[PDB]
Amino acid sequence: DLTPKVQVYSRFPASAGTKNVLNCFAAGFHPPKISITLMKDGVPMEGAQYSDMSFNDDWTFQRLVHADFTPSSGSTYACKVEHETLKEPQVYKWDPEF
Amino acid sequence: ELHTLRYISTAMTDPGPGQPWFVDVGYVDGELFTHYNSTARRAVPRTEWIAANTDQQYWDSETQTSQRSEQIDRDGLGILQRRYNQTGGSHTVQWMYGCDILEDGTIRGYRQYAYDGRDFIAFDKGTMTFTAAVPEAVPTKRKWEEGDYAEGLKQYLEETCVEWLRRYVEYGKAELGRRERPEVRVWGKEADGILTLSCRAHGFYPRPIAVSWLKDGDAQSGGIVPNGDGTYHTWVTIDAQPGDGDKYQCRVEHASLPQPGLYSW
Amino acid sequence: RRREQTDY
Repeated sequence: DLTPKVQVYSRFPASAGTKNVLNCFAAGFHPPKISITLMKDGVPMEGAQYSDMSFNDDWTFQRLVHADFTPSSGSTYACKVEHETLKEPQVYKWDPEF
Repeated sequence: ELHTLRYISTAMTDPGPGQPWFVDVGYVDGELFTHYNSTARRAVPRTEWIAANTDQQYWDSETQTSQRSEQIDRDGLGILQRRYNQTGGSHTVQWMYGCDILEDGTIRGYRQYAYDGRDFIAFDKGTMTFTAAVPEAVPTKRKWEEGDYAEGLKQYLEETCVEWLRRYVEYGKAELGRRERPEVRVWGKEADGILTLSCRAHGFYPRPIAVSWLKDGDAQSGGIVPNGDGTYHTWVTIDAQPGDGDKYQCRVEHASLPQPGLYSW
Repeated sequence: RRREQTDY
């Protein structure tokens, strides 16, 4: 299985109104072409940065996407991943854990 | 005491719209410190400590090596597609090489290749042999076994690579030797009559860490994943019976922590 | 420092 394994997480344990960075990490996938977009309420977040294409000892590819954000209560944050191995674009929700 | 220098390169027929088809990066002790791609066509620094301790001629030379490597992989993608009787589609060449200084003073060096994500050819410097994983790699092995290539590669892996790794860890000693303490959060969720306890370590450095769930003194780990800033993240969950939340403690072992931390839900 | 590869 060469599908992206995806994890969404913030740089710092989150709190409402506190500056943070939202991270989406996809790994274990092949081929390298992939779309990874950070979302806020179904809408692309601004200011995303993308790691340059890299790969693991087992040859599978990985990429980190991150963007500064200040988490709002009542907003939903997520990462949308599109890859050849997937039958749909896949949305991974961030759990704010507050 | 263990140090590593690792370079990787990717050559793609299908990198995606507006994406560079050739990308290489270098890592010292797992920290990304240089990068090149076929769009900018420059090898560039990626840490403060490499930029401060190198000069224009260093980056011109690294840029020359990457540009030459780019051209050989441009040729190689076509050579291999023809060897494989392929006429289009998504194909990738990858390679990685470098050296390790082990805690005992011994040295490891390696260089290996993959085509379409599976082993293609690999070099054993101690015996000066190549292992061809597939028949399409045998004509390559035949070339690489002749000429100056293999002796020069062995010398690079055992001498040049190690010498540079020693320079880099000296340049970066402050940043590479630092410790950053993880901020730990424990979080719980109940679904389908099962309590899922999550323990997350935010922003630790160096990379090695151990996070585990203890019950009264079957865990799933996302592994160690990177933050944007040179620190790391890990999450570890465990499935418990509802109401048993008080029985579990998250234990965090890290170099920055004189004693392991123990966290409740 | 990087090391170039040779023709396939």
